[PDB]
Amino acid sequence: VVAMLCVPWMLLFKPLILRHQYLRKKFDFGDTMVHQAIHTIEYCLGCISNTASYLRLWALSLAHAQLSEVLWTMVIHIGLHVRSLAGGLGLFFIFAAFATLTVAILLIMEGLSAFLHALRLHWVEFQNKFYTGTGFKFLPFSFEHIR
Amino acid sequence: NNPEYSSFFGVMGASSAMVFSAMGAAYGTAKSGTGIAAMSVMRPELIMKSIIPVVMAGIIAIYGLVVAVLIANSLTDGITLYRSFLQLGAGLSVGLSGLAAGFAIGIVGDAGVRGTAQQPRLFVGMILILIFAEVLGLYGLIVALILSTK
Amino acid sequence: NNPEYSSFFGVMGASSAMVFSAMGAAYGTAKSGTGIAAMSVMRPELIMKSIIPVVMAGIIAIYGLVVAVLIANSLTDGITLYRSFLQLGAGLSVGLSGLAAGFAIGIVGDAGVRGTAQQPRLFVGMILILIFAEVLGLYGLIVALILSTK
Amino acid sequence: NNPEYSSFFGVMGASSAMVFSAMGAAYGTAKSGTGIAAMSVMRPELIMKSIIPVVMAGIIAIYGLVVAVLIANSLTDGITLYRSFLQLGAGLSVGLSGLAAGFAIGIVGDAGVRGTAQQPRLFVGMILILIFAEVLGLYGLIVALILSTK
Amino acid sequence: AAGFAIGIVGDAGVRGTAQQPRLFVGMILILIFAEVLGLYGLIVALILSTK
Amino acid sequence: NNPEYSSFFGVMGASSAMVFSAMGAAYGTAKSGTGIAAMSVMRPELIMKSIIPVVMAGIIAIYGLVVAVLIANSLTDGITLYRSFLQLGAGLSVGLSGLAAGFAIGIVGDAGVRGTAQQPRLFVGMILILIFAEVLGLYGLIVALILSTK
Amino acid sequence: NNPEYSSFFGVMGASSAMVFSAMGAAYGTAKSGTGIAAMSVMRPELIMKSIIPVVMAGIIAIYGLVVAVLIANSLTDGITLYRSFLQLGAGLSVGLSGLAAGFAIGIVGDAGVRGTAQQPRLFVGMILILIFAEVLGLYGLIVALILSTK
Amino acid sequence: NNPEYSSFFGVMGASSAMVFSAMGAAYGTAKSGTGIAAMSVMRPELIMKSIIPVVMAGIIAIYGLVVAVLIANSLTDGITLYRSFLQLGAGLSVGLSGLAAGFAIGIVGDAGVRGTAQQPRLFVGMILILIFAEVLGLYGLIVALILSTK
Amino acid sequence: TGLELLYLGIFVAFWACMIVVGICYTIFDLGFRFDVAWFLTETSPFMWSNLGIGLAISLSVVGAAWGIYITGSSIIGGGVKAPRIKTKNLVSIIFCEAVAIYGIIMAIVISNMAEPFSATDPKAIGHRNYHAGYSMFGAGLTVGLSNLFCGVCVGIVGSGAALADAQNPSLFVKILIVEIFGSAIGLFGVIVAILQTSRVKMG
Amino acid sequence: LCCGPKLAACGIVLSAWGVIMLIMLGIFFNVHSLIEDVPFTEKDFENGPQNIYNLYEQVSYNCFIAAGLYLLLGGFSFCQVRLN
Amino acid sequence: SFFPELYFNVDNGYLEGLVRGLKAGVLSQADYLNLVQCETLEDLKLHLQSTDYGNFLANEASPLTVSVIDDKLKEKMVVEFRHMRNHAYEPLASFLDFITYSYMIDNVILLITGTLHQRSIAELVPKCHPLGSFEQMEAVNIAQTPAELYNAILVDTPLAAFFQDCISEQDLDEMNIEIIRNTLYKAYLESFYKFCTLLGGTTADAMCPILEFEADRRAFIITINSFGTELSKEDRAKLFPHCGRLYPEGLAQLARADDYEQVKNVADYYPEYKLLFEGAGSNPGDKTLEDRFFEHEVKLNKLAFLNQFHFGVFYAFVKLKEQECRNIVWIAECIAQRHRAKIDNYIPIF
Amino acid sequence: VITFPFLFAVMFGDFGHGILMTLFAVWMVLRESRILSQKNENEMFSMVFSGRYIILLMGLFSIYTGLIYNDCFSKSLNIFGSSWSVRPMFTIGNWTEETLLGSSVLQLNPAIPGVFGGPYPFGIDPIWNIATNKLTFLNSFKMKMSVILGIIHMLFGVSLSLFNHIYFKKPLNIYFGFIPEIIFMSSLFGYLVILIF
Amino acid sequence: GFFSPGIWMGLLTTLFMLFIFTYGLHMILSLKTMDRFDDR
Amino acid sequence: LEYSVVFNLVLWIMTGLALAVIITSYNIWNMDPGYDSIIYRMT
Repeated sequence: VVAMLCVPWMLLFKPLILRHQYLRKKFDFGDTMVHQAIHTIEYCLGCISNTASYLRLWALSLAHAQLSEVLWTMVIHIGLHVRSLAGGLGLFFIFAAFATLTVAILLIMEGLSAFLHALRLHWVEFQNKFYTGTGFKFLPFSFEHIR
Repeated sequence: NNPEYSSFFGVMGASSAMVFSAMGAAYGTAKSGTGIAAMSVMRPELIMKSIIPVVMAGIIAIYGLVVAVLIANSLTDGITLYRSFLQLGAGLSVGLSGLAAGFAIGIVGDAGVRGTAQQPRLFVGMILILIFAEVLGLYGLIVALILSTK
Repeated sequence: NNPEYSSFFGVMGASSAMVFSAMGAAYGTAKSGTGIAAMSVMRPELIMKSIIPVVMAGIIAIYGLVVAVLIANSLTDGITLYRSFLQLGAGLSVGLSGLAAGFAIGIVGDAGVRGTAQQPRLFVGMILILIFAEVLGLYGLIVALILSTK
Repeated sequence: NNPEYSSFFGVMGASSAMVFSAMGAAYGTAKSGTGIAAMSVMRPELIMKSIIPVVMAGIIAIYGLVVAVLIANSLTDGITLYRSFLQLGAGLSVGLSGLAAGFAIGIVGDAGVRGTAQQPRLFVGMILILIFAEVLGLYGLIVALILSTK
Repeated sequence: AAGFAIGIVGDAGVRGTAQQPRLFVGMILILIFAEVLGLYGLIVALILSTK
Repeated sequence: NNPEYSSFFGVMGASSAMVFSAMGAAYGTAKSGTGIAAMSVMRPELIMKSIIPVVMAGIIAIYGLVVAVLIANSLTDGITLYRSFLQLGAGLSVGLSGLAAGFAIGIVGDAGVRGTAQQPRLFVGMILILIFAEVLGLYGLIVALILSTK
Repeated sequence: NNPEYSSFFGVMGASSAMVFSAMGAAYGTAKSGTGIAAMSVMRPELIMKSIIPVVMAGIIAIYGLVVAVLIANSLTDGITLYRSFLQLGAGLSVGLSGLAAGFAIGIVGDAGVRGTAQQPRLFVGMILILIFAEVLGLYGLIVALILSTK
Repeated sequence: NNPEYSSFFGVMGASSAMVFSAMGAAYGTAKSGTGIAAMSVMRPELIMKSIIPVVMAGIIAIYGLVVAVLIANSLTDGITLYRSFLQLGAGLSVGLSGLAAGFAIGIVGDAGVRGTAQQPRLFVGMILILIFAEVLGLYGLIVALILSTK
Repeated sequence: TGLELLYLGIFVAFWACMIVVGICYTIFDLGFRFDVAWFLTETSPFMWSNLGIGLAISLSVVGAAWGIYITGSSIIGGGVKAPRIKTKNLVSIIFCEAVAIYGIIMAIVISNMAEPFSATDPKAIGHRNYHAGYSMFGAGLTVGLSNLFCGVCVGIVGSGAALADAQNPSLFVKILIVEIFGSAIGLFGVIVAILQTSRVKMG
Repeated sequence: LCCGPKLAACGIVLSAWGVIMLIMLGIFFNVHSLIEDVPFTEKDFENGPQNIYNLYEQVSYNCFIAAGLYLLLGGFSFCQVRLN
Repeated sequence: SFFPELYFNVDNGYLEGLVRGLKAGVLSQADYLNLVQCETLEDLKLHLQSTDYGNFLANEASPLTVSVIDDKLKEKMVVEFRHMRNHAYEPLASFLDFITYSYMIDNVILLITGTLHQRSIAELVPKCHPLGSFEQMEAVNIAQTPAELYNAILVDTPLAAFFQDCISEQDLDEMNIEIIRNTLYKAYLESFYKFCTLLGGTTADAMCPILEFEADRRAFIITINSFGTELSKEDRAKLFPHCGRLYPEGLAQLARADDYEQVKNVADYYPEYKLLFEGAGSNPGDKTLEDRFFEHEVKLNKLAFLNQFHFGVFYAFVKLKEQECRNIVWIAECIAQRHRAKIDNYIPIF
Repeated sequence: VITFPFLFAVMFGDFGHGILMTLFAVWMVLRESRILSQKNENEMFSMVFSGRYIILLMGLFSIYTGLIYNDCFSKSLNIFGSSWSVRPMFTIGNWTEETLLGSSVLQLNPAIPGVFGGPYPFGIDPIWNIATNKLTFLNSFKMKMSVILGIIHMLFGVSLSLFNHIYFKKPLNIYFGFIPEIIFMSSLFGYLVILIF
Repeated sequence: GFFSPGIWMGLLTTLFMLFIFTYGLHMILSLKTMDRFDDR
Repeated sequence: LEYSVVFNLVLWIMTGLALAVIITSYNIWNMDPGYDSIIYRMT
């Protein structure tokens, strides 16, 4: 109930008081209502959606854990055997391929994916709470042509 | 005590998870390669960057491999059917999800490659849109994983 | 005690793996060969490099041959059915996955080979992408091998 | 102890092996022949070299002919069904695989011959590609033979 | 299957022959391959129907 | 001793007689109105004598109304089935036959009115032709009336 | 005394009547509104007259409401089946007939409204044809009302 | 007692109502949004007036929700089947009728925006037409509400 | 239109055969040989439940995914001359994922209700299990399809938004209202799916 | 053989990875003679704790053999990159 | 129907965004006013550089001429078109080919005539309109043999189907060159229209209205201009396209007409045209019929961008910029010739 | 600088690969002087080089999180602290020769038998790394962790908005903005987190 | 009987996944390459 | 006995194979010769 009670403030009271203060000091009231209503929906609905976004932490941590467990089990584990020499030599060739797969799949590709997904969370869910608006590129005179 | 055919549904799950994911990743790869070949002639310096849609598609293919193997290693003869339908759902869930993902990858990448070459400021946006499709594909993987313990 | 007609599924597997893999390789081969014929008339010096799509297409076909033979040599009369379901899954998994890869090979081959003549720096890029399609085909083989002996 | 209708499947195999491979070879033959006619008007000197895809097309049809006969010589009324399924699979494997090869043969022959008309150096590359189609056709035959003798 | 081959090759071959009289022999040879494909059907049918 | 579902066949007849006849008349009406509207641009004085195809379309609709009502009034619970099949045949006979006429009405009306605009002498011919369509519609009614009383 | 699931036919009737009539009115409305929007730009003063085809379409919608409600009021659990077939027939008869009428309403209005703007003398002819479409819709209503009370 | 499976049909009703109404709203909404964006580039001053069609679409979505919720709350295990059939009919009636209405909403709004874009005086007329589509959605809702209470 | 012709021919033959078989069973006065209750009861509720779960998740992502590339292509193309687009119009994609999220949450919550029966002979067994099975099937289908069509809508609308903003930056905010309705439509499907499974039990 | 110094360097890194990881594996089993419990056991596992100690020693032996092969590979690749 | 708005952006999504983004850059009325308020070609350049136009006269001759402004503008839109035409797939590319066909038709008229009056292809190609291109040989190095050009066209040139009306070479020598080009254009328009109707979705509804207008425009203007020349009324009718509103009934009256008033009397039956003849005051110091046609055509080309899922945006795109080029050159010509009172004869493109 | 590596480390919580990841970054840093004072036409190499200090940190935290998860290439980290259960007491609890039937069964270790209990000293008890039901015990924990961390991160981002609202002297942006927004989030999302603990 | 529980249920799942396969293949087949490259 | 098995097998096996032939025949029927080279002159 309290969560609902806070909504009027965030939903419409900002343009309402701006109209109050504006007319007393004297502003498209209708347009301001549109802006604030959209903002309120984005914040309230986004919090719900954003929470889902951070399920990427679970989803990717699990997905990685699944790759590691399966890649180990179906590659290096099978390379082991009760026969001494065959087991040792097999581990050599199997491990070499195993390490290759760990790099190709996890160190590169998945590391890159997790990079992008964590960067996504920063840009969309974190920054959108406070880091707003745009600015211009700062381009001072500089002695760039050194080479 | 095991309803016959109970193992049939399970085996199909492992297969579908791999086949549908390969279809999606292949579609995305085919679309990207077309745009890459056309773009790279004029701006070969972008050839390395243009691969990203394809790597992302490749992730979709892995998503499918994970489920297909997880199910395959979970198959037995005396399957109680209940478990089998969970495996079939997991296969189908990730399969179609990866398939749709791969299509989004391919279609967006093709346009993205051309757009970036004409306007490099679009590079980040290209990655972003593909990134959302990859996140959608991940959901397909996770739900397939969740069912394995239900 | 074993269910009758249980061999049906395993036999369909062996045939399905070979046919779908041939379909994939055939598409990639036909599409790449078309690009090769259209390309090499202008750039004959590339005729010995533009074959690669086609070679990699042959890999899809072998992937299918290996499983199709593996399945066929695994069939008997008194099959417990369970094993037959696995054989069909393995057959379809590699076959249909190879088919998806075959499309990638074909489309990427055509675009890459003709693009290479326009821009020789594309040659490596074409291989890398085609390499991803080969990796997609491999995943199907891996799962099929896992299931066929499960 | 022999399931009635069991021989039905083996008979369909012998037919399918010939019908599907015939469709492929016919496509390849017609597709190549059209390109040959176009070439000859431009230059008849190559008319005896562009025939190769057509001869090769015939090899694929033979593949099917051989298996269809091998199955027919293996048919009986007192069939054990197991053997009947193997014959059906073997017939389909070679027929459908030859079919894919037949289309591959036609497409690459047409493109290769038309290109060769303008660039004689294309001949060698054409032969290699046609060789890949022949290899694709063989793989189907190999599996069909393995199954029919299993 | 052979009928398709005959028809397609006949159309292109006959028209091509007028444009290139040297095509006549090649047309015949290709049509011969289609006839051989048709015969294969007959051969199997004769062996199979008598088994 | 009356078979269940006997009334289903019957009621389907009455409905079909009305539905298909309305479909025909509606099609002919839609096509006639389109031609009339276009014609009216140049020859407005002909608009009133151009409605006939539409009135005739309505004849087809009445044909159907008459049979549908005659059957509906004839429907009872204890139907001997024989009569039910006659009702279904009568319904389909008049409905589908009138439907076919409706297209003839529409197509001929459109072409006739458009032509009449340039050749007022076409009007008698348009009407004679549309009269043949009316005769075709009646034939269906005749048979339906014979069957519904048999 | 009555069979089970006998009410199934009746509820399908009440639903079908409303759905098909809405589909008919919707089609005629959609086409009429498109023609009105296009026409009124050049002749805005006709906006208050060109609405009529849309009203005609609404009539088809009412036709459907009337029967669907009339059937609904007659729906019980202990239905004699016979009555349910009559209700299903009545529902389909008015719905499908109204659907045909709505189609004509749409096409005739679309052409007529634009034709009227280019030819004010067409207004009377357009209305008359629309009257014929309303008559086609009523015929279905008439039969449905007869069946629902039979 | 209450037979099994009887709830099946009521579940399909509740699902159908929501899905078909969502279809209608989605079509009308997407079409209206397309037209609005196209206009607003040419003149933004009409944007506010052009919004109503989008709400009109949403109404179809609600219509479907009202019945789907009514049924979903009514769904239990011990359903006497008769009630399930009423739910099935009510679900389909409102969903499919709303679908037809939403289509009309889409077509009329899209055409209406283009009409007003050229001549704003069309606004009132276009809204009146959309009112007929809202009435079509209402009729469906009315029948569905009636059936659910029988 | 080779594929459309194939699809049509299969569609027509499929239903035409059903009509002939259905009417024939009636004509030859078969003892209700084609028994819908039989099909519904022999068909394991486990399939219906797991199918609805897979549909709920699979259909929802398909919708999102469809819309994403619809708006992606429009943004990428237009953005060549208006790179500002990526700053604001990415929200269209957020709406598309959000439609997938609606279905994803339900897919998990529904699947959390899946349980074994230890059941055999349906006779007087699982009365409640059949209700819950069918309900879960429906609820999954309900949300799946609803999100599927929503995702397509949002894509189409977002495309117009990107094309509009490229030419007039003032149009972006106003258009956002349409996508919000699209999202609401998907939420409506969620509400019904919640109700349908609000009182179910498995096992 | 040259093989390319870029590929010799890669072999050196893989060889170092192999020797380090394989020896570590043998040690872990030798100390906890363990959670991993992946020595390739028999299915017909009896009530004999000494069987776990014995298999773990076998794992260490096999792992050190694999490391020895990586020592040879690393040695060869070392000279290639140095001479290249 | 549900046919569009679904698969369209799968392949054509990029081009739709790009072409509308390019349209966004077309000169506005405010920009034309800035171009008018120049009275100097150098200032005209500087003011034009305020938009997406500009920087194309750089490195050219210090004196600024109309011929340079004309050629450069054409070149700009040709390059943009070729870019979009090259990054396109058959489903859309075939549509674009029709657009190029209209220019190829004019170019092949140039290839003949010159071939008929011993001119070499190499001399003729430099004066061909871009997009004709003719990368194919056999049409090249025809050895000034009409038969070789005729055969090369039948075989290699995509316009071969259109020449089915004008065949056997006899037609090339006996027909007036302008009848040949008007005949070929009819064949083009008829095929292109049908193509648009085969694409029976939004494109058909968005595109055909423009083509139907052009068809009726040809009937009206041809009839009037044909009054003062030597041409059989039946042969004139043979040139009237059948894809328009005059085809059902109306062309018969134009074919018989021998006067402007009779042609207008036909328009009186079509309010969309009646208003054009009424607007075409034709006073000694007023707008004429051709001017009103351009204004109407542009209105239609602007309305074309009310549909976001069709191919007609690309057709309108090219035609709209072509008029923009006419507008810009007109201003340069008004400056060059110092006739400021005639400056307001451009066709606004919104 | 910290938040992003942390989110990666959670997404990439792999002890073994975390080391390899740092070593890759170190390689680039060790050649820092050679890479800078050279030509680098390969832009992908330049980009990862420019991010070499980002990658190193990302690896650093990935090790931290992998260590707590106790996963190094699916390998657990045994600190001699695994006391979850006392197997000797398992057999005493009416499980005599269960390893005979065990040939066909697994058997899940019961909770609160009176003889089990006690947390693992640091991270997840290694025993779960070899369990067949890790997929419920550990999957659930990570699910709850992701929700908790996500909500906290959002609340942090919102808290920063207050400082921005102060800097630009917009009291209204907190009177009807920050305050009712954070109240919404706290009451729904913070409550959930409290319930989890 | 014509169908068993097993056969029928199998057909139901087979068709569902067949539709998915068809959808994927449809868009894959309807995939084109470029006729020409934009420039050198 | 086991009718449902032979029935199921034969129906779906012959249906799939029959369609494969039908589609193959369609694809062969409509082979595009190119309608060029010499066709334009014969046409």
